[PDB]
Amino acid sequence: RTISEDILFRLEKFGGILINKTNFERIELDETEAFFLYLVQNHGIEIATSFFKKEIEMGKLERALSLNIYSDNNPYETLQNARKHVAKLKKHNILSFPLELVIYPSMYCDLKCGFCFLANREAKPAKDWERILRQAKDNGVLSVSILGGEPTRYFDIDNLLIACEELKIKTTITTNAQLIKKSTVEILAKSKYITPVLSLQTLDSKLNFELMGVRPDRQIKLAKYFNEVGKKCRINAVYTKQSYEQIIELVDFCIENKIDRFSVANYSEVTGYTKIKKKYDLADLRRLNEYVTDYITQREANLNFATEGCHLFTAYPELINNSIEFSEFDEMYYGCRAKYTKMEIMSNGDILPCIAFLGVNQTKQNAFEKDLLDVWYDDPLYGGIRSFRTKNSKCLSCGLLKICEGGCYVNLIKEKSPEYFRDSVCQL
Ligand code: SF4
Ligand code: SF4
Ligand code: SF4
Repeated sequence: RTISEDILFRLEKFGGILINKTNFERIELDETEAFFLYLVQNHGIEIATSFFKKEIEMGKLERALSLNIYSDNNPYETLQNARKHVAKLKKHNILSFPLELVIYPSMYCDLKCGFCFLANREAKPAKDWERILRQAKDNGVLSVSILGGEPTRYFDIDNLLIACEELKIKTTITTNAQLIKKSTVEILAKSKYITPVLSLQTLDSKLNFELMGVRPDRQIKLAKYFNEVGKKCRINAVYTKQSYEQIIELVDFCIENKIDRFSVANYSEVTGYTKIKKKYDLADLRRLNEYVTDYITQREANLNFATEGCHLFTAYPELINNSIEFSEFDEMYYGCRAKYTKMEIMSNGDILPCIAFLGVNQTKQNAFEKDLLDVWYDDPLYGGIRSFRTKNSKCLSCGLLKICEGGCYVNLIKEKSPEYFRDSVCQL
């Protein structure tokens, strides 16, 4: 009788964290509760009760016990390892492990969209990626995102997908649904942990062809299929040139076919990689989200909708009252994810804090040769972005400084004086 498989538990520099692998609700644990539950996980609730006996009498474990995180299924040196680990995290002052691992088994894509900066990139077997997958699993990764490139075009994709299902890792795969094999679709429809995400900009045939170079027919078909087989599905769109009418048009489609979740990502140009010109900014993206959410609730639709992108909080001057006190975890969870909450691995094995680091000319460590935990500790790229601090007047007066530090790190280092330059994305 230990901790539920549906729950993620990790030791952190401030004790520990609990996260639902479904509801995604979270609770910050202290050192006592963290060590208690760490034993509850490795030696059952009984042996855990033996230790901390005085604590239970002092109500120090009252809250921990009241949690519904338990299921059915040398403790001294196990407790020592816990203490050594927590101390090391305090030393490096980093989070335990990324919560999101993004993998790019292949960079090749059958399409070449204009809002894409990974188009035309032109691979290792799933056996290797399986090894990398185990490290993430055993180190406490919350979810794995499979991208590219068209991952359904990755030859060993079926094996990779199976490995994810077997390792019991919450996983998503993003596809254009153009040339996906029948074997691949079957694995997804019967999968319990893997969730497909469909790249679809609009139902309008003409516009989508301009944006993706294809009609939306095959994405629409695959979306309708999963609703039949009862498999959860998601739609992903980049806010480029769509009008509000074409957006709501796609909202209804998700409502009709019971799409699990619909996301609209902000669009960021990349000089020399993206052909399409940016029409809307983060302010416009906010108005859109406020528009869609009303339409969905005004129709009483159970559609999980959201907007996505970095520095989206810059479009809400209402907040940032300079009174925002962030918890030790929130201070590293919100904002730039490249710092503490995510990792990205390229097709050649190169490890990156973010995909944006691709265009950065600095040596990277290889995942097919070094351990993900070792890199997570001593990597120059992570240390660079983790330790960076802005000296901008407006930023230093800003409430969100800790999670932003004057905008996206990758953009700032390109400037003459990164420490003083504020990203144009923010106009506050
Ligand atoms: S389908 Fe996805 S990866 Fe392929 S070109 Fe378009 S955006 Fe880029
Ligand atoms: S480095 Fe830039 S693009 Fe990457 S997550 Fe952080 S803020 Fe966003
Ligand atoms: S760039 Fe500076 S002012 Fe703008 S949101 Fe980030 S820290 Fe606050």
